[PDB]
Amino acid sequence: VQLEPNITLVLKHLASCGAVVSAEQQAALDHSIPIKRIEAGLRSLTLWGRLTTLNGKDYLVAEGYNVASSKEGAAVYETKYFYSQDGARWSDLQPVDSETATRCARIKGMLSGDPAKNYELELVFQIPELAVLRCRVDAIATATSVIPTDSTILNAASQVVPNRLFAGAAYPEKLESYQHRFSLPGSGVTLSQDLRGTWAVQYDAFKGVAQVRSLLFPGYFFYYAANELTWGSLYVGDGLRNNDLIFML
Amino acid sequence: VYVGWGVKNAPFVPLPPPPVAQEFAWGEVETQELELKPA
Repeated sequence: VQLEPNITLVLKHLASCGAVVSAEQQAALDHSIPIKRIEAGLRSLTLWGRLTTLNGKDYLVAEGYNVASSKEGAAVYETKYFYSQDGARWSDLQPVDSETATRCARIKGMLSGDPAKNYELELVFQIPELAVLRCRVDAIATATSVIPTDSTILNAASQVVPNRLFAGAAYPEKLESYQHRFSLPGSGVTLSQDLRGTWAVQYDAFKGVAQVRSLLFPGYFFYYAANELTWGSLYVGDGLRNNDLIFML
Repeated sequence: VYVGWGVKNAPFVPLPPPPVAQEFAWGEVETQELELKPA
């Protein structure tokens, strides 16, 4: 039903889950997301998350994409990322290499706020902070990106477009109602073909609102409101997955 | 205020198997009679 997720709806339904943004940043996003959207040719551009830093200048990350194609048996969304320290000005978040991401994986703890820092790894290697941030963001994006099942559909020229005749996910308190965006609409792969204990779902039937929390990445939240038929996801926290998950379950 | 999962950001070390006990010391030995004076 909805064409794009609404930022105010996301912030309103994820307020309980602890995913919040400051007042100045909220207003600045409201006034600045369209400007960056139209500066590029992106049909869509929305807030992706807010990573916490050490100095106090949190990294606001937004992602956008133009068209959604299906290629090699999957939905390949060509995305572009931007970051900022304040909601006003948006800078590009450059993609990293492969070995640079492997080295990225070895930095732990929250990255500092200054994007001019350099981390030392081991023959020594210098890792810029923006590379680490992009590595973490792409890791989280690859791991968890939820949309309700069959909320999209193929079409002529084989482009994954929204499904304007979406009836609504039946039985939305179960993981069979939600799926990763990369999964093709026709295929039956959903949020239940991954590990058995890395997703939690809460459901309010009277208000008809479902909240899906990722336990592999404890900062990823998603809402699906059935009465309005509106869904949206957010990330708040540092880009670290809890490897010690089993002892937690 | 505190909002969030009730976990701590310290490095977790799961408790290894408990230690095994130790048996009695060998101050517990059999005394023996003087043997002989073999020729």
